[PDB]
Amino acid sequence: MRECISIHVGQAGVQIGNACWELYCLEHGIQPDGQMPSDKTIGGGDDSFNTFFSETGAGKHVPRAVFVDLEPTVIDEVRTGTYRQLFHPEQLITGKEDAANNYARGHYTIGKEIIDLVLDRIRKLADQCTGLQGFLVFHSFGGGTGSGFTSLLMERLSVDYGKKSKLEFSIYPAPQVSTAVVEPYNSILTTHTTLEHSDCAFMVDNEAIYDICRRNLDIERPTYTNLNRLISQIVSSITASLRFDGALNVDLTEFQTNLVPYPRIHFPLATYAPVISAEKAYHEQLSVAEITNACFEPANQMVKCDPRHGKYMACCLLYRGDVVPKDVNAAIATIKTKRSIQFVDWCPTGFKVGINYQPPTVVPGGDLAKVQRAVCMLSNTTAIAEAWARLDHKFDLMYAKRAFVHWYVGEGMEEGEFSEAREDMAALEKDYEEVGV
Amino acid sequence: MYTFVVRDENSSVYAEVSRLLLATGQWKRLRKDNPRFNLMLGERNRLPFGRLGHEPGLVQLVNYYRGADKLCRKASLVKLIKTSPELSESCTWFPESYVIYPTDEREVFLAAYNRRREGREGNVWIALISSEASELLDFIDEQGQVHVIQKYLEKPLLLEPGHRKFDIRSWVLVDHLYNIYLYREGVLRTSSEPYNSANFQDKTCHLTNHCIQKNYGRYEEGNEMFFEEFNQYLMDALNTTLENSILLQIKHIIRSCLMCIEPAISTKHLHYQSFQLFGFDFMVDEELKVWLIEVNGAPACAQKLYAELCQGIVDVAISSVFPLATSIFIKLHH
Amino acid sequence: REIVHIQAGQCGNQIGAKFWEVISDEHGIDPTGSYHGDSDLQLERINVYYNEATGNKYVPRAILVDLEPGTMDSVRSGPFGQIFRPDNFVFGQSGAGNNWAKGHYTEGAELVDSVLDVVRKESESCDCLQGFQLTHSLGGGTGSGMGTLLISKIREEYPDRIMNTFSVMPSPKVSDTVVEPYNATLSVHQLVENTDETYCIDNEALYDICFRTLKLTTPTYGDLNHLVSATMSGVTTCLRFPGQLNADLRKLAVNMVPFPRLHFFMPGFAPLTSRGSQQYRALTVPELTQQMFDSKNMMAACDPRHGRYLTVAAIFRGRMSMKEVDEQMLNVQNKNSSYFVEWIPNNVKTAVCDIPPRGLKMSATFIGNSTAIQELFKRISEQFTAMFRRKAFLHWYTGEGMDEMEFTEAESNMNDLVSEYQQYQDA
Amino acid sequence: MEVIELNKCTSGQSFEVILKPPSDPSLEEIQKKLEAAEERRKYQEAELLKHLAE
Ligand SMILES: Nc1nc2c(ncn2[C@@H]2O[C@H](COP(=O)(O)OP(=O)(O)OP(=O)(O)O)[C@@H](O)[C@H]2O)c(=O)[nH]1
Ligand SMILES: Nc1ncnc2c1ncn2[C@@H]1O[C@H](COP(=O)(O)OP(=O)(O)CP(=O)(O)O)[C@@H](O)[C@H]1O
Ligand SMILES: Nc1nc2c(ncn2[C@@H]2O[C@H](COP(=O)(O)OP(=O)(O)O)[C@@H](O)[C@H]2O)c(=O)[nH]1
Ligand SMILES: CCCCNc1cc2c(cn1)[nH]c1ccccc12
Ligand SMILES: [Ca+2]
Ligand SMILES: [Mg+2]
Ligand SMILES: [Mg+2]
Repeated sequence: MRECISIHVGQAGVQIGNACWELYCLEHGIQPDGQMPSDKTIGGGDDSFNTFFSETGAGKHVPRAVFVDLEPTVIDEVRTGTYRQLFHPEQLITGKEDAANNYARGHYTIGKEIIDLVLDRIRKLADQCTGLQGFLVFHSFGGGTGSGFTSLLMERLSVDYGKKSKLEFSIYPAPQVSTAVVEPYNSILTTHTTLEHSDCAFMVDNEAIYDICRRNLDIERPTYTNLNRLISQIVSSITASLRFDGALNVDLTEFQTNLVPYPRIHFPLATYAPVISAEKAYHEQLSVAEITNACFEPANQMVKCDPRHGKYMACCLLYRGDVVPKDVNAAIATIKTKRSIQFVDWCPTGFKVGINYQPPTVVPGGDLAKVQRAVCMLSNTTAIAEAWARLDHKFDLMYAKRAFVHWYVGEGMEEGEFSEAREDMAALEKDYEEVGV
Repeated sequence: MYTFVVRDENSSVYAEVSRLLLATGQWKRLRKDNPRFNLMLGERNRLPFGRLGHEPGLVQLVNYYRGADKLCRKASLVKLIKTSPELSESCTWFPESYVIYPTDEREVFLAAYNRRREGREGNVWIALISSEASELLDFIDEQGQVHVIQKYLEKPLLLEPGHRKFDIRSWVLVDHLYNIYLYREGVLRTSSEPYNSANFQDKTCHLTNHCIQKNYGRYEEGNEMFFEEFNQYLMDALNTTLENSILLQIKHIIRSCLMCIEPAISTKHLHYQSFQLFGFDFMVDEELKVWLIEVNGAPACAQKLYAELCQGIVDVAISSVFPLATSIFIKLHH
Repeated sequence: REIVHIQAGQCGNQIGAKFWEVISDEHGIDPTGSYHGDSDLQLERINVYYNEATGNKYVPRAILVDLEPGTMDSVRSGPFGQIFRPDNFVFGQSGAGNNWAKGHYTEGAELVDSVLDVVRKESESCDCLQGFQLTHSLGGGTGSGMGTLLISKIREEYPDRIMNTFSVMPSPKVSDTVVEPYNATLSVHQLVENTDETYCIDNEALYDICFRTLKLTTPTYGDLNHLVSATMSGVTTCLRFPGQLNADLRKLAVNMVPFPRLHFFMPGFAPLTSRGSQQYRALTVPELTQQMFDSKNMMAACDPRHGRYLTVAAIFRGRMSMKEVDEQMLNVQNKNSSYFVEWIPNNVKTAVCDIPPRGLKMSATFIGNSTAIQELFKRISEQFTAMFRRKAFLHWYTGEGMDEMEFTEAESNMNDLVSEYQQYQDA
Repeated sequence: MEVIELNKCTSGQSFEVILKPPSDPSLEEIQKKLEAAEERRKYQEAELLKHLAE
């Protein structure tokens, strides 16, 4: 058994972490006080769930997680939340002033005053690990902390933990739920500085999650609670193979192997179905063929784009619920003849399938309905570059006029880092185009 | 009050459309880089489809189908027909063609070229036109880019008086629902010179382009015979109509081509929508068999039909999506 | 997230007094300082403007400054006069006589240190000071002259703290003296350098609103202040009440101010209502949106169509369909996208608060960063030149030590501000 | 078509299906980067306090 440490940075990262750990506890049968009756190995063990939870002699199961925000109000809701007993005080780190949606302020100014502390609190966990695989880092692109302090942290972890892997769960900025206007700056900046330090990153466009909540959950205007609960389901699907018995994606290393052939292009597209409303009185349960077919509908993707006009490098199908290999191959064979799925010439056209018989667990009183079977597809398609194009265009528009730039320069940053980062993004867009056409 | 943008000034067609839209007094034209548009009349090259449908509170539409270039490029069309079972390598309305790169499928072309000559049957091909392979097999290399070789129709239908060659241009509109609308008014882009079997090096007699011709304007005005005349000619000269002898094959080829690529370009469930005007170019042999020559993704209309066609584009492809406060199209059902 | 309020001069203290009168009623605080509300929402973010004292009593983090005791004695004998911490009353005796020089260089200098002692006293108690706010006029002497002197000295002792102002602009329609253009120009020079946000409150606009729109033949300063107190309450709603917006003054400034000098905002408010005259018909959302964007509802006498919005902020209050809000907000932009810069994506942001102000079931506050604000400065610059070209009334200033060169400089810096605004209007 | 690497257990099973075969900075450099930006702030703050001093 090898442990994984989850790092939640910024408002988005923290609040999503809460949604996830809440969900994990329900799936593993762990209670708000940290007691897990089914665990008969008291005070320790090396089961699959121990990857995410440590144990105390008192029988408490504690998340191998560290929450960090440059401003206390969000993490304070964790200190006094329903799962307050679950965490340990030194796992929750808060500052006084946030980064005001300013990358430079989160990275250079305020980041410097707290980086050594977080690393120490992270080291406190790693010392409780017999074999650390790496880290799962949750954060936003738009926030000054989630972007600024994250890239700083990622840089250091590659120094203090060179061998260890590092995955990302990144919230991509959407105007519909965003109040900021400078998020394109912060996004390009943190992507540039983090790229060489992240082995695999799962982007989530709030735009996509927002519309899924409107279209399929009949929620007129989703709050963060709506978005986060839906995001936790996707994350849970992706991490399930680390927390449960299986042979597919058993360690963080395998995520890179199976989804990331080229290091720089490490942004797999996630697609999830079915998303069904709990208020849907009468629902006809969907089959393996139907939900698998939905994995190629853009309206179900974490990022809106068109995989048809791109090339795949890898594709994983992660099922939860009543599913067997027979029905999957039947579905794949059928879908193949009807949809456009082009792979790169130097990759085999195939799917790695993972099935967990346990159906998806739902938060009581949540918006999601229980389903007999669900699936999350992880496809590394060049079509996700559209999201970089969108972001880079918004960057160019503002930067040409040097709008807001004075806020960053006033925190010690140089104007040249904007163009350095933008250049790196221009390279990334080109790499995607070499492979994609 | 809807809004649109224009990013292709050379567009003869949509320049007229942009004017019609303003004349209604219910549309506004923004600037090239204003993202808050309802409609986009985009550029021909590098159109940023990746930035459409990401404006909250704005239904977005564009006059181009992403991926439709696979049908509108000569090298792509051949690959599309040969590779796709829908059309198959045995496709009967497409000339036997082969993709040839400069120094691919060259050895296969020569294999078919031989027994063509070693079988007492006519053998002329086109990229220019020649009866010898090695003649222009070195031509294609001395140009630079990839070309396609295909069987030249040595037995074309010939218009009398004149004993003349011609090609048919049909304008097809595909809306956001992928309804395929054939414009009833097509045009025969004819040659004013008599067709000559003996020498292919001269091309004014073999090529029917609109600009090459400019005996011009002798028989018909501007070397453009419309359906009403061409129909009447067929009835008098061959005792048949245009619908029967030719148009059924045209409606078939059009529908077959677009149905083949529908799953690859359709915007049915997408976050942005597409429509597009196509220009199909057909060729008729002496046995009244229609052959597909090419598909144009950015076609230009004929002067008489600009007003009627462009009004049609607004009716079914734009106002269908953005409604305002006997049809000139034949719908090809499927 | 504590804010320190300062109010300087006759104008500054009278709008400032009414500001505390309004928000103290919203937060359920009574003239003594005791809470008496129906909700815990009123006390959740109340540390921002109030200090919790013994007996569970709430004391405004307010500092009342003037060079004469006339207005501040009126504040103290006013409605909520006793809520204020008596030590925070810092006043002189000589007055400033509508003289910027007196407020900035002589009479005010003699008093400014006394004020800063009170500022420091409050700032030290603050768990985490997020910034200062000043209420003052620019056409007088104290608020104009001394207020900017205070701002300069505050930025010296707090260079990394947000400084915002609610600045009343002078107009001939509503004029105390002829030297108001002089005091204003000198002050704008100071505001361009040492503030992150300045809410330009034009007395011309406030007058016209009261007259042309609000059915008032002869509006008083009291009538003008109803509009200012309403607006001030509106812009601080997100800071005062829990909601979707997790923002301190800095984060707010970051997303509104693309360029450091261009931070002069056009405030607006809907529905427009006169004192006493009750509102029976609640506005639909399409009406709130349509009104808050109409020039007639602007508090800076500028035509938005003569410029372009760099950034916009809108604060809807009350119980409403925020889906309808989004649609109506997204509507306006798409109807008039020409009056928004295309090189700042998504520059219009909105926030909603469930608690409406007193007397209205729902309301909207508009904060516009338009380039059309140049019309305001061009107006002052004209009135300035009209006198300065003849060196008129200048003796009042040279008598206090100022040189003509300092006027030429102030003039030049504001004409630069205008041309800088014009630069981004043509982009 | 070709199913391979089929692994089964109580919790579920996994496999792979193929339709068609094929055809860092050091702690030194960081701590200097962070300090070179702190010097730029101190310089900007200085030119402010000098400006205010004038
Ligand atoms: N999906 C989701 N997105 C969030 C959530 N919270 C914030 N965001 C997004 O995050 C972006 C802003 O970054 P934040 O995470 O809120 O800011 P931060 O990381 O705390 O950084 P600073 O406050 O600037 O110091 C916006 O685009 C929001 O849409 C959340 O709970 N769920
Ligand atoms: N296989 C073939 N047999 C006979 N004629 C042919 C032919 N291929 C092309 N032509 C002639 O060539 C002319 C133009 O060629 P083609 O249309 O392929 O190029 P083009 O795209 O530049 C004109 P357009 O795009 O408007 O159709 C046609 O009008 C047709 O007469
Ligand atoms: N809105 C408003 N404006 C005022 C008030 N008192 C003065 N003014 C304006 O402020 C200017 C005079 O400044 P004043 O505050 O009296 O000078 P000070 O007391 O020395 O700072 C003139 O332009 C007036 O129109 C007031 O109570 N309300
Ligand atoms: C005394 C300080 C008044 C408050 N300032 C402020 C408020 C907002 C802002 C910039 N500044 N941007 C916003 C966007 C949405 C809602 C509110 C605001
Ligand atoms: Ca155990
Ligand atoms: Mg935050
Ligand atoms: Mg006065």
